[PDB]
Amino acid sequence: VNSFSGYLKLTDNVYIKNADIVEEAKKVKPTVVVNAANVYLKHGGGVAGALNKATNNAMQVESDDYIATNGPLKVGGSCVLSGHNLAKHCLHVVGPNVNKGEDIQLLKSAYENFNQHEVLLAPLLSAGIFGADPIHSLRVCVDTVRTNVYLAVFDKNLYDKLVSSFLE
Ligand SMILES: CC(C)[C@H](Nc1ncnc2[nH]c(-c3ccc4cncn4c3)cc12)c1ccc2c(c1)S(=O)(=O)CCC2
Repeated sequence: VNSFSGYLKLTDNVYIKNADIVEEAKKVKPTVVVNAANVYLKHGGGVAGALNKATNNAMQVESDDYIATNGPLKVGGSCVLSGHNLAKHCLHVVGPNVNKGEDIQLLKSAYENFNQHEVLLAPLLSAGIFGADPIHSLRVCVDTVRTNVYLAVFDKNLYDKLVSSFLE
């Protein structure tokens, strides 16, 4: 029902909250939840692991069937699959993993996938163990996405740093 609450409004279409994306998906039941995926859709850890565990592995089984028939995605690409019990759809988006030497310029392409959906619940792409500068990821989101994006960032110090940096 896209009933988001407790978000700071950064711009006319970008919102942010200190929260676990899985708990937000359970509360809101959004039309679209974004997964911070990798090209073979192996949802073992981080955000992807948390979303998969909350579907009791249904997301991993569906992703394996997709990969068997279609092969891996490309960095900057995306795939709409079922949202299972968390949302109507899950938009699996592959941002660059700069810790594994992938090109940071593809982060704009990764965020461009969001523009196909009027409203989305999403994590901060390529942050955490993917190694992108999270302040830069927030700026790319703000400059690229025109649809309504509700960012859930599950770390108080990072959330505070992002808000302070944006408001400078
Ligand atoms: C910067 C981080 C604070 C942020 N983390 C998160 N942001 C939003 N919701 C989250 N839930 C959990 C979580 C993790 C275990 C777990 C176990 N039971 C419940 N859980 C929930 C983590 C998480 C973040 C954002 C983007 C990326 C990553 C991490 S990554 O390291 O997975 C690589 C892909 C890109």
